[PDB]
Formats: sequence, C-alpha cells, structure tokens
Amino acid sequence: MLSPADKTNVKAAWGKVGAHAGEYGAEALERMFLSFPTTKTYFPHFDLSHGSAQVKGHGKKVADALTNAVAHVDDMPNALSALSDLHAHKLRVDPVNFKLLSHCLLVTLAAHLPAEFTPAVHASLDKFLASVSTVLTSKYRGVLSPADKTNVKAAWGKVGAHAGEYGAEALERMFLSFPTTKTYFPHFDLSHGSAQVKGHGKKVADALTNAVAHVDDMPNALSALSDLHAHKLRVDPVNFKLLSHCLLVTLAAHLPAEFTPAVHASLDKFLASVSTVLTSKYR
Amino acid sequence: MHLTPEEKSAVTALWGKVNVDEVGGEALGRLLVVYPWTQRFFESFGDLSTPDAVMGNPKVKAHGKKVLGAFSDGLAHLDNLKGTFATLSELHCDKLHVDPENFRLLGKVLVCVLAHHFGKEFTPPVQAAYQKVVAGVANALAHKYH
Amino acid sequence: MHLTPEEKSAVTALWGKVNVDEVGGEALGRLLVVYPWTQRFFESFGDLSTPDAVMGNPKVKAHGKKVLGAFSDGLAHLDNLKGTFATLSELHCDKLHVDPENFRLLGKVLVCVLAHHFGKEFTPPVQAAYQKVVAGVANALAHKYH
Ligand code: HEM
Ligand code: HEM
Ligand code: HEM
Ligand code: HEM
Repeated sequence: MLSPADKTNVKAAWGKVGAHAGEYGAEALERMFLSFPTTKTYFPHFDLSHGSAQVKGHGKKVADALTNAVAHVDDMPNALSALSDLHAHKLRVDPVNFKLLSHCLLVTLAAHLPAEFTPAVHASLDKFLASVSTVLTSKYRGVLSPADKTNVKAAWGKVGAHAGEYGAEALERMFLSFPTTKTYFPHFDLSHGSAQVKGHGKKVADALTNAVAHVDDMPNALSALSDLHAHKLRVDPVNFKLLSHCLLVTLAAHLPAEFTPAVHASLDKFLASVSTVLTSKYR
Repeated sequence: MHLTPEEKSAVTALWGKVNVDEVGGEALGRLLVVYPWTQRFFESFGDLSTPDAVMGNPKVKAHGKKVLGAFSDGLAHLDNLKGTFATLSELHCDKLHVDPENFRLLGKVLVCVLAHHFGKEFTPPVQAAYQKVVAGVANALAHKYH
Repeated sequence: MHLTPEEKSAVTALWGKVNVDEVGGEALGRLLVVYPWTQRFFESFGDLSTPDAVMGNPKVKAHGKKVLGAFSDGLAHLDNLKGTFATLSELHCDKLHVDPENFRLLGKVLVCVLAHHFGKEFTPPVQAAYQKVVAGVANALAHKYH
C-alpha cells in the first residue's frame, strides 16, 4: 500500500503540477476519449470536441478531487466518500475504465514533468492512482455484509470434504479455458487426472477453507500466502480473476440447489476479496 | 471464428438442449444481481432492488429472451461473427451507449448459468469451447464502436 | 494492423527520433521498477534491489535493447504483425513461459516513456496511434499461445 515515501513522491509531483491541475485534467480526458473510444459511452451528453467547456470544467472537477486526495493521502476513503457514493449508486461506471483514465493521467504528467517523472515517482504515482480507483469503486458492491458471510459459510459447508476435488476441477477448467495460465506451471504434468494438479487443487481449497474460517481476519490468516505470491511466485494479478471465475463455475456445476443468484453474488464478492488480499503485497 | 471440430460439436450439442427463454432470463437477471452497476441501462424496467425482485421482473425475463435469442442466431454463423453482429454493434454504440465491458460480464454469467443448469455435463472441455464463443460474440458486438 | 495512413505516418515520424538502445533500456527498467513482479524472469541478471540498481543494471539495459530492437523492426511490418512475430510468440510461450499480460504492461510503460521523452510532441492523436500499435504487438506476441 502507499508507503510514506510513496506519499512524499506524490506530494512533490502534484505540487509541481500546481495551478495546471485543471488543464492537465482536461488533457488526460481528451487523451482517454481518443485512445480508448469506449469510454465515450459514459458522456453522450457532452460536447466532446477539443477545448469544449464541458470537458474543461469536468477536467477541473477531476483535478480538484485528486488534489483533495493528495492532501488527505492518509484518509482517502473518508476524503472521497461523497465521490465513491456518486460513482457507485448514480454514475455506475464499470470499474475497468478507472485503469484507462489513470493511464492517461500518467501519460499527461509524464509529458509535462520531464524533471520530476523519475522511475520511482512513476512507480509511486501509479500506485496512488490505483488506490484512488480502488476507493472510488469500493461501494459498488461494498464490504462482505453479514448476509454475504452467511451465504459463503453455507455454500462452503455444503462443499465439505469435496473441497479438494473441486479445487482440482477448477484448476483444470482454468488451464483449458485460459491457456495463458499454464505459463506458471511449466514443471507440472497438466494432463487430465494428473496427481500434481490434484495435490495443488487440495492446497488451494484448503487455503480457501482457512479464509472462510477467518473471513473477518483474512489478511492475517492469508499473510504467508500473500508473501509467497508477491515475492516468490509473482503471478500477474489478472490471473486471480480467472481462477475465481473457474471456482465459481465449479461450484455452480456441483451445487444445483445452493447456487442461487444471491449466493452467486456473495461468492463472487468473497473471491474478489481473497484475490485482493493475495495481491496486496505485490507493490 | 475458428473452432476445432471437437469444440464446435460440443457447443452445438449443448445448445440444442437450451431453452433460450428460461436461460436468457436467468442470465440477464444474475447479471443485474451480481454486477449491479449494469442496472444503469434498465431504469425503465421497474423494481430491481432485491434479487427476488430482479429475477421475478417480467421485463428482465422478456429482455433476457431477446438477448439470448440474438445470441442463438449468432451460433448459426460462428464463422462470421463480425458480419453477423455488425448492425447490433452499431446500435449498442450509437443509440444505446453500452460500454462493451458489459458484453464480457454477460459472457461470464452465461457460463455460470450453463454450468448451474447442466451440472456434470458442462465438463471442462465444454466450458473452454463456450469461453471461446462468448469472447468471440463480445468482440463481435464491440467491433463497430468508435 | 489497420491504421490510417495518417496514423502510420505519425508513428513512423516519431520513431525516427528514438534512440532505440536508450529507450529500450529505460522502458525495461521502468517495467521492472513499476511492476516488480515482472522481475520473476530476470533473476540471473544480478542486482535489482533498488530503482537505481535496476536502471543501472547492464543486463537489463542489454535486454531492453534486444526487446525494443525487435519492436522497432516490427514497425516496418504494421500490415502483418501476426506473421512477423509468429515464431517469437511460440518461443515466449513454449520455452520462456512468459504470461502475455507482461507484453501489455510493457506497452503501457513504453507509452509513458515516449511521453516523457517527447513531451508536448507526444500529442493526444499521436498517443492514440501508438496505443493501437502497442496493443497490436501485444496481441501478435500472444497469438500462438496454447
Ligand atoms: C481518477 C478517477 C476519477 C475521479 C477522481 C473522478 C471524479 C469525478 C468528479 C469529481 C465528478 C463530478 C461530481 C459532481 O459534479 O458532483 C465526476 C463525474 C463524472 N464521472 Fe468520474 N472520476 C473518475 C473517473 C471516471 C471514469 C473512469 C469515468 C468514465 C469513463 C467517469 C465518469 C463520470 C461521469 C459520467 C460523471 C458526470 C459528468 C456530468 O454529467 O457532469 N469518472 N467524476
Ligand atoms: C484463489 C487464489 C489462490 C489461492 C488460494 C492460492 C493458494 C496457493 C497455495 C495454498 C499454494 C501452495 C503453497 C505451499 O507450497 O504451501 C500455492 C502455490 C502456487 N500458486 Fe497460488 N493460489 C491462488 C491463485 C493462483 C493463481 C491465479 C496462479 C497462477 C495462475 C497461482 C500459481 C501458483 C503456483 C505456480 C504455485 C506453486 C506450485 C508448486 O510449485 O507447487 N496461484 N497457491
Ligand atoms: C450477449 C450480448 C448481447 C446481445 C446479442 C444483445 C442483443 C440485443 C437485442 C437483440 C436488442 C434489441 C434492439 C432493437 O430492438 O433494435 C438489444 C437491446 C438492448 N440491449 Fe443488448 N444485447 C447484448 C448485451 C447487452 C448487455 C450486456 C446490455 C447492458 C448491460 C445490453 C443492453 C441493451 C439495452 C439497454 C437495450 C434496449 C432495450 C429497450 O428497448 O429498452 N445488451 N440487445
Ligand atoms: C514488445 C515485447 C517484446 C518483444 C518484441 C520481445 C522480443 C524478444 C526477443 C527478440 C528475444 C530473443 C529471443 C532469442 O534469443 O531468439 C526475447 C527474449 C526474451 N524475452 Fe521477450 N520480448 C518482448 C517482451 C518481453 C517481456 C515483457 C518479458 C518478460 C517480462 C520478456 C522476457 C524475455 C526473456 C526472459 C527472454 C530471454 C532472454 C535471454 O535468454 O537472455 N519479453 N524477447
């Protein structure tokens, strides 16, 4: 998460931005609409022509919100609480788009801060924008509610002793459906029935079992595994979403009565939380 | 798009057993429940407040049927997904303003629904073939965005 | 890769001003600093302990030159990226076990590096053209994965 040196780097960079925040915010948007045209689907009510007052005023609003974030770097969820509500309940922009605007903001700063945009500052600014994006999307579905926790414990209870079997199936579904994931297992026999896959599936399942048992203290229960993925195995974070989907498909195929729409939603939120914890120490 | 003989056979085999009405309404409903920001396109459908309200909503079921109906016709033209969906791609961009990420979210939910409905028959190789098909259909629907 | 002739010229014109060896070393070093999990392939390269050590590592710079040299010759074949990169795709999959997500991360870092190098010259339409190209190259390098 944002270290104090990260915070120092962002403060210095944004201070140099200074009175140009608004102009750079407008440029970042323009870059985004041009490079990623699908983001225009959220603004069909604007004149998106170059230099338009709507794009300029929106850029200033975005830049001010970032300024607020830089000045309250230690209390971001609180400083941006109003904006997180607005995007979650009213604007409902798909979370993938935040990565697109973050990239365009980073390109804009690079183009305008030759002296300041060093490798370490680049790293710090990317982390900062990721954290902002995370806070702004945090209420789309929110924390695990007591109803979610109940649904997860109920479904996993029904999994019971088959947890290991289901972990192996999920891996097999992943390797077939998303072949790029096989790049992390060059030392495995990945054929159907492989004992290496079954042994690994059981390890993965056992860890999920521990996570369910510690659902209110998941970061500490999963700490050694977070260390291991972040500093040794170093699996790209995108891959956790693919295994999560394949675990959900496995549960759906084995739990005809238990896999209701509500339990589906709760499980998807639970596996995203597990995925978050497992990638929390990457950077 | 290219599918191996094995993959095409698996897709068409399972789809012959799919009631598009029933699966279509399940898939769209679960989309709105699991990824609630997708509700932003359906303000006129009424009450989407709770999962039972969403799943029971007759406009959700009707719209779901329409969508998987169009998907179904797409599986008749697997070799030319882009040409098949061109007109609907333009509609979704120019008139409806739908972020194409929503097509990928629908794809994920549809795979889950098939697995739920068919159980053990939705084997790992069958899933992998459907994964190719739902990605191809989403790419086809996003093709004319600008 | 279908770029407009305007986009092609914009990509070509800027690339003529690039010091491939310097930009290649810069792009790969920033990749390893900003997304440190990509260091997993490079443990034989010696000291990667600080940003300064990464950026100053002669093995990182040499690999950067190699990678961007291949990128650079690819720019002469914008209408046939898949064929140009076919054998390299197979090597990265079968022998090097590189997750194709890494090509996308390098793409993002290269665009940042170009913006840093060229400042105002790196305009929003020029960036948009380079975004298509880095996506195009990443897709070509991932094409033979199986
Ligand atoms: C760093 C990320 C972002 C920040 C800090 C941010 C912040 C803001 C702020 C401050 C407002 C105005 C609130 C008000 O006037 O009450 C706003 C509005 C809005 N945002 Fe976000 N935003 C971000 C990302 C995005 C993304 C990625 C999109 C879509 C691609 C988006 C779409 C919108 C829309 C459609 C509006 C309303 C515009 C209007 O009708 O005035 N936002 N944003
Ligand atoms: C639901 C998310 C995940 C969980 C709970 C999880 C957990 C684990 C566990 C428990 C281990 C074994 C640690 C030990 O040796 O004691 C492990 C190892 C490993 N994981 Fe993860 N993992 C997850 C996702 C992933 C993903 C997405 C990939 C790659 C696509 C991955 C790749 C690996 C690799 C390569 C190993 C080492 C295999 C070996 O050499 O035995 N993991 N993981
Ligand atoms: C599997 C992908 C999809 C296909 C094949 C598809 C197909 C269709 C069809 C056949 C129509 C009828 C349009 C007309 O009457 O001319 C339609 C309309 C519509 N679709 Fe899509 N669709 C898909 C995905 C989605 C998704 C994921 C969303 C949004 C989350 C969406 C939102 C809409 C909306 C808002 C309408 C208009 C309904 C109205 O008249 O109020 N579609 N779609
Ligand atoms: C635009 C993207 C890329 C291009 C054009 C490219 C190109 C190349 C070339 C030309 C080689 C030499 C192969 C040979 O010896 O015949 C190579 C090797 C290699 N590449 Fe890639 N590459 C790219 C991205 C990446 C990335 C992002 C990574 C990993 C983070 C990576 C990791 C490697 C490794 C580990 C080698 C082996 C080098 C050695 O044996 O010393 N590549 N690449």
